[PDB]
Amino acid sequence: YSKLSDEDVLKRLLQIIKLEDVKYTNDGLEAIIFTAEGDMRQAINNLQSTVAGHGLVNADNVFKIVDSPHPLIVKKMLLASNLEDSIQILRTDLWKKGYSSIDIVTTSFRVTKNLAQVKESVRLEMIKEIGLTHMRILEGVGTYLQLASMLAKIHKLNNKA
Amino acid sequence: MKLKLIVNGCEAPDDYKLLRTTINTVASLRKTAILRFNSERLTIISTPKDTGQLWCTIPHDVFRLYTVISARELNTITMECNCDSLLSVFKRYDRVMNQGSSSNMTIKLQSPICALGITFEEIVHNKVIMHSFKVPVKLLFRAQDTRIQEPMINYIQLMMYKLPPISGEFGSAFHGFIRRVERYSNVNHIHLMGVKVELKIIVNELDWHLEICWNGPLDSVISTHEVIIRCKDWKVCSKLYAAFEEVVLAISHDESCVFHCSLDRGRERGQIIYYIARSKGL
Amino acid sequence: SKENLPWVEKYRPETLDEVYGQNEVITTVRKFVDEGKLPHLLFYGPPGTGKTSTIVALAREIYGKNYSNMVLELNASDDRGIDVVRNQIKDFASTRQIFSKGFKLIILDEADAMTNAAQNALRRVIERYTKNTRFCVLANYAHKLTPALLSRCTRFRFQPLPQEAIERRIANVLVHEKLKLSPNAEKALIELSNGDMRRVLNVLQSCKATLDNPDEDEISDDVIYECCGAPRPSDLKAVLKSILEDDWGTAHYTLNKVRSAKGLALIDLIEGIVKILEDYELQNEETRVHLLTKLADIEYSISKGGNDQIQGSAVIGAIKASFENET
Amino acid sequence: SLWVDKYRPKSLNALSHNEELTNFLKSLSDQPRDLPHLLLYGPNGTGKKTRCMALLESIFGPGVYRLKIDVRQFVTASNRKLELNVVSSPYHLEITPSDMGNNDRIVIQELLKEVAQRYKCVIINEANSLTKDAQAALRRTMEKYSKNIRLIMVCDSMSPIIAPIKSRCLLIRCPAPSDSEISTILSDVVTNERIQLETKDILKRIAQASNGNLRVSLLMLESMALNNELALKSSSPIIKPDWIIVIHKLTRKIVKERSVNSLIECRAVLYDLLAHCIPANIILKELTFSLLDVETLNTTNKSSIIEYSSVFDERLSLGNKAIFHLEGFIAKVMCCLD
Amino acid sequence: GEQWYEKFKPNCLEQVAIHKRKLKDVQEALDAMFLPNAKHRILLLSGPSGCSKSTVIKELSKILVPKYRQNSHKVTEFRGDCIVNDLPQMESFSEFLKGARYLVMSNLSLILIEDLPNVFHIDTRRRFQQLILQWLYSSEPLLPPLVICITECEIPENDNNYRKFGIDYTFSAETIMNKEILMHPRLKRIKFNPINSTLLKKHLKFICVQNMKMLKEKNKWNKRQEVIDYIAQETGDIRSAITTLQFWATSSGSLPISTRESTISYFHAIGKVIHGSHSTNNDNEMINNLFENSNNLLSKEDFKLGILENYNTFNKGEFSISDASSIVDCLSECDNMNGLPESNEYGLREVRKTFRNISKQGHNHGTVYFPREWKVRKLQNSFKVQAEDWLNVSLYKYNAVHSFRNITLEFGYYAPLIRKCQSYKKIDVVDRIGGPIEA
DNA sequence: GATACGAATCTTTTTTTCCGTATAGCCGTAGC
DNA sequence: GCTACGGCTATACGG
DNA sequence: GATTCGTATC
Ligand SMILES: Nc1ncnc2c1ncn2[C@@H]1O[C@H](COP(=O)(O)OP(=O)(O)OP(O)(O)=S)[C@@H](O)[C@H]1O
Ligand SMILES: Nc1ncnc2c1ncn2[C@@H]1O[C@H](COP(=O)(O)OP(=O)(O)OP(O)(O)=S)[C@@H](O)[C@H]1O
Ligand SMILES: Nc1ncnc2c1ncn2[C@@H]1O[C@H](COP(=O)(O)OP(=O)(O)O)[C@@H](O)[C@H]1O
Ligand SMILES: [Mg+2]
Ligand SMILES: [Mg+2]
Repeated sequence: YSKLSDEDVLKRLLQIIKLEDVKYTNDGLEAIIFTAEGDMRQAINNLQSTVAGHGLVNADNVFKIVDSPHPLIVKKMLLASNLEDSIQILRTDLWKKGYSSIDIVTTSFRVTKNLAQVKESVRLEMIKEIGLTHMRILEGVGTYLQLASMLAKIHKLNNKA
Repeated sequence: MKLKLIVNGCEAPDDYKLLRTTINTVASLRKTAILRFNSERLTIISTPKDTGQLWCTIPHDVFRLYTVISARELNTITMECNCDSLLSVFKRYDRVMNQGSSSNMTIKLQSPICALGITFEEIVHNKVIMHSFKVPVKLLFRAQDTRIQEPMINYIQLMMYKLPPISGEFGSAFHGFIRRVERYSNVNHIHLMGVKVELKIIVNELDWHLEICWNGPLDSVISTHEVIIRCKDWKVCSKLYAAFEEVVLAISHDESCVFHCSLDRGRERGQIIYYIARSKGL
Repeated sequence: SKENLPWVEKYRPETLDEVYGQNEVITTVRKFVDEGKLPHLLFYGPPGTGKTSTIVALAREIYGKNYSNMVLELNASDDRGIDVVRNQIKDFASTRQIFSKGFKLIILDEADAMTNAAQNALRRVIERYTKNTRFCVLANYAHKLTPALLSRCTRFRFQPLPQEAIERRIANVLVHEKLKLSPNAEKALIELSNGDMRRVLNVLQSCKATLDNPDEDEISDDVIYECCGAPRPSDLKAVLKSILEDDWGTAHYTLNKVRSAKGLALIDLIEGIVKILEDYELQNEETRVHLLTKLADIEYSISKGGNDQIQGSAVIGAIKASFENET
Repeated sequence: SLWVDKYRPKSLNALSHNEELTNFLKSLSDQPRDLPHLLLYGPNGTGKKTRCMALLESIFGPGVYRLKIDVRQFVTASNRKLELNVVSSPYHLEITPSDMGNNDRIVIQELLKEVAQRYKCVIINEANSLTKDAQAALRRTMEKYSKNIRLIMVCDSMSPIIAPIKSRCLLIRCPAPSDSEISTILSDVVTNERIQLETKDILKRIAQASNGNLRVSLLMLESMALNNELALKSSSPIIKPDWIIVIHKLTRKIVKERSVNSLIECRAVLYDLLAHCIPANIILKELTFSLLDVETLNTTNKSSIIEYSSVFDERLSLGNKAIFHLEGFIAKVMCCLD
Repeated sequence: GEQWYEKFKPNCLEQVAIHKRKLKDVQEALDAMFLPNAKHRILLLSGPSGCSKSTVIKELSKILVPKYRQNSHKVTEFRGDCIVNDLPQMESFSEFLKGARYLVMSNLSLILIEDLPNVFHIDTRRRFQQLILQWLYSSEPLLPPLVICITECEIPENDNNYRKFGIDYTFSAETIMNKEILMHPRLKRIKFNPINSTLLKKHLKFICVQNMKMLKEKNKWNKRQEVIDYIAQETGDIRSAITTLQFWATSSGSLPISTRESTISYFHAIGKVIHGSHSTNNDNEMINNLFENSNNLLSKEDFKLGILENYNTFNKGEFSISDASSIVDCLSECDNMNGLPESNEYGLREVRKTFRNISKQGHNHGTVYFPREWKVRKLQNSFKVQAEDWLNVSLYKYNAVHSFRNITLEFGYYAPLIRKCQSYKKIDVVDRIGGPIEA
């Protein structure tokens, strides 16, 4: 069984709206599909929560009740050009949002495993850096400084020396 | 290496009961047992080498015939046998008289690994039914026999308690006192108490305490004596106490516990000693 | 006997309106309760954000008096293996309601510590007996949960406590305990809290203990820093100025004097300097890398221990060498 | 038996190679009631164990050397039998983590709990072999049971000893003797048993070939004495351990040939050395120092060798399989020398 | 109505998908095992699933049992799910063996143990070991032939613990049988290989022409050839191939053809990491699929040791020392990560990148080998025993406590030399402990 | 006769849960 | 009618 | 996956 496409998820979702007769917005349905990430049960749960908490399903209410998938945020953080933007994204999207450092490290490892448009040497160097950071987090040092250093080393290896 | 013996349970009751009790004890303790056939006595040894050791002495006059000959010193034939086969043979032979008979049990050493030809007869009611058995045993070497010795007990702080005979008025009460700690399922250590006569069974744990005490009359043959031992050895002590009238308890302060059982055959007396190491320190 | 309790387990909210900070989650679960439909909730966030208090108050609000038999709470303190999940959870979420109708509530506190087989067995119980039972999962680490369990559970994110929630809770505590707090001490307390209410309550209790006579005495920032043993911002600024501008001998002397004045720890100074330097504007992007890397290994070495003076000299040298790239 | 224990000083006054350390030991043994836990650190073969035995004799009288060797059984968290040998003696206990690996915590725990129940001295040889958990138990065991037990552990390079244990002990240093003192001890030995001894220079050669090791020097003296038909010669060759010769040959091969096939041969040599139960840390140490005595290497090559040695011995300390770090160090040396 | 692999089962030896050499040396072994005095007591068959291991034994028993049987046809298969009232579970196999031992003269029947008893429980596994050990060492004058077929499959991860055993990782004959059973004079082992493309294509064509009307009705007859070739290329399992062909034929749409994925062997994975894999030029994708499909083998210290041992076989050792230094440095760095998945990923990626950068056409590689660390451990155990003997004799004839560290450093070589001259010129241990050190 | 194809070889010694056996306790019936 | 002992069963242990 | 030796087929 392959991952559900956006069109099939949209069709089933629209069937559920027509059966339940709730107000919706196309942008809200697009946001629900985007957050679901091919999971039909997650889409149904998010839609039900949005209807039961705010009523009309727009992008604003959906993004105010449910959060954007953190793998995409981590992928955006790792692919940043300069270190300042990556640091700002990491802070304001994972540290102020209440995401554990070990979760960030595991998500970074998964993203690097499934990261395209990068060289093999760069990919393995970032894997090694993420592994060292993972060891440091597991041993007890789970502060924001370790994640900042990991991002700094990743950018240093990206832009070479 | 010519070992042969004959046992008649009906002719001599007490020593046959002693032999049966020794076999039951060595079977309950652990699998396999050491049979040392010295020319003047038979010693049955159960050496686990913390767990206890049973050293029972059986004189040669117990059996009707005791031809023991070997090239070793004092005709010492040492053998290791599975207790379960010997226990089954003894149960069959006990049921032979229970159904009604007086036949003797002939045992011969028929061939290092050998076997004993324990054969006896049985008569149902005037029919002849020959019961033949062969228990596989191994022959312990002379040096290996020398590696097994009875552990000597120091008398610096060891104190004797003469437990009441079970045939007396206080015997049943003392047996109940001994088995009073066995009715607890979650017990693994019994911490004894003797101050200088009282015997106290104390089982102290995280959230429960036990203070079994003996208020009856006791004798010490002729100061605090505490030793904590496992519950399984106490079960063996209770079983030994029921089958022996003369029972002597020796307690060493934080060293060991000795359960001495003696059968007055007078004649050499048959004795059973169960050395028990402390499970842990006070 | 609530006066005989630590302040952390003294101000635990009893109703949903007593939980501050997570306004969105509270409003959503209240709308769920009023509508009569409650999905399989999943609470995620840093420690001290108010997940257990929120779910306990929600269960009390749903079942006012039948909380004992309508709620089954299991946490890491109890065994939650494959057998417990197979037997006890199924037996609880297999029988009918006693008389309260509604649904049965099962709370899995710290479900991230559960084994994978337990979660695999729990997912079918969740998706099978959902007609009369709803599950709530609380966890601080989402990577330790099965993706299917996250799929069948509605995720609620507990953000770190904002400023205003901390102010309101501190004001309530001050009113209850008849205590006074300076605005500077208030700012110091929120900064060290790091979005944690338990830290705020513990520091407030320690500060009340610090005062010789609790009443008629205000709690200043000096009291906070003396009780918790944290460096003052002025000390951090002076240390950074000495490291950045002065030479090696006087910078070392200043660091030693600052640390020995109050017995400050080097790791606290490192964290303060890291926080201050984040506000700095660096135009080289190599100074940032050098600072972050060198301070990270120094912090790690401090975590493993070693020579303290050597680590302080390492901090000074690392900062100086990193800022030599800005030329 | 061997000459090493034949001339081992049994008494405190019989120690004549440190002087100041002997006076300090006499100071400690003046009032044994206030004797704290002792930690002796110094070069291997110096005689720290001899000093400990002499101190114990100075405290408890002659009889400490009446060693009985016993067999003990231990059980870990799971069902397992640990046949640990105990060499106890009146008022003295000996524990060594050589035979036992990561299970070294429960054995010392049970032994110290049983012995701790005047005081009984416990000697722990090779205190660096503990895995930071037996140390965690030991710190509390000695902090709480200081009344009925005393701990005296000998070690070399006490860096892997945790800070709380070092804080809980008196730090005693045992420097290795000079070459003249080793020569004097050898002269006393050969006076006790005549060995001809044509020239006094060969005693100095033996002393210099041991790098301040009494045991190694005595073994060398006995080996030359037995091989040279109960005599000695000025031109007699210096005898060295077999693994030293193997490491020197490995160094020569590394210097001469630098290739992948030579790397595989070096790996085979390292595997043989590991199979001979020689610890990999000292293998790396000896290989590094044998590389530094090569006269065909410039200062940059030596600096690179020592830097790689530090990096790889740290990695081996923080590692699990020792062959990876040794192979990496040899390959780095080969890639630096070419 | 019936499954194709069941309704098209072979009726004779000619329809069994097996190599001619395999048929020959199984026939010879089985014929020799039916002799009155057979050198080989039992026959062990090992290989992947669906390799005609079970069926060829059946077709051989259809022609061998009726011939050697006395006068007064099939196998006696062990069935493990039989639960007898007065039979403990561990005693079921013992009772089966004791009952089947009475199949020698006028009751001759081959014994086929296709499904073994529960070997994932240690007690019954040891019972199985000591039960088949007694069969080989039995003093019985004649016994019925015994055939044991073991499917070599990798057991997937079930529970999280580092006490995983050989049976817990993979399900093979080496993990089930110990060294005594496998290296026995009266045991003959015939390992099996997956069915080749030729036999698979021939048998799929035979099955297709046996149902010609049903493929011609669904107009799939013209497209049957490419399907047969693709199925035979993908997998080597005859049962899986026949099931997939039946699924494709009974379908009425454009559903893509899929078959079961076979696990990658240890040396196969070593070659994939070192020399790369054909039809996949993306190293990232190959490494990701290798980690996703064979995580049990990759997440082991044996694999890193295998890479360290076999990385010099890329060009018989003919490559730059910088690449070797980089590989060994990366492996040493990975050894310090305490078995994290990132360590294995980084090590494999670095090795693959290093071997890809230097890869050139016309390269003549070498033969890989298993790591020798177990031999080193055995030698260390022997050294430990000899050092214990030395310390015992040194602590019994006299009082001298020497540390094992000193035994390995100096007393392992100096003390034998002392005991040599002392003895020849005139204690127990005279040879160097652990043998001499060579090169 | 050249080549694609196939076989043989390249190998090993803490924590949770589960499967089957051991064992003690209690009830039912034969015998004294 | 009461007690002993054999068979059935629930529980802890082991690997 | 690589090498080496042996067959069957084109
Ligand atoms: N939003 C809040 N409003 C009021 N008090 C709070 C709030 N969040 C936390 N607290 C206080 O902090 C204490 C601990 O918080 P809990 O909710 O019990 O633990 P938690 O937030 O679930 O963190 P973890 O992940 O379980 S360690 C509570 O008992 C309250 O006293
Ligand atoms: N021509 C054929 N050759 C071989 N097997 C065939 C053939 N046609 C059909 N089959 C079926 O394919 C299946 C192959 O099973 P086998 O390989 O004999 O069993 P196996 O070797 O034990 O595999 P496992 O390990 O049990 S899954 C059997 O069910 C056969 O009946
Ligand atoms: N003062 C001394 N005089 C003579 N020999 C000594 C002296 N000190 C030590 N030794 C010799 O050193 C040998 C062993 O030293 P040892 O105590 O094992 O050193 P370490 O404690 O460093 O391992 C002994 O055999 C002993 O003869
Ligand atoms: Mg909580
Ligand atoms: Mg089959």
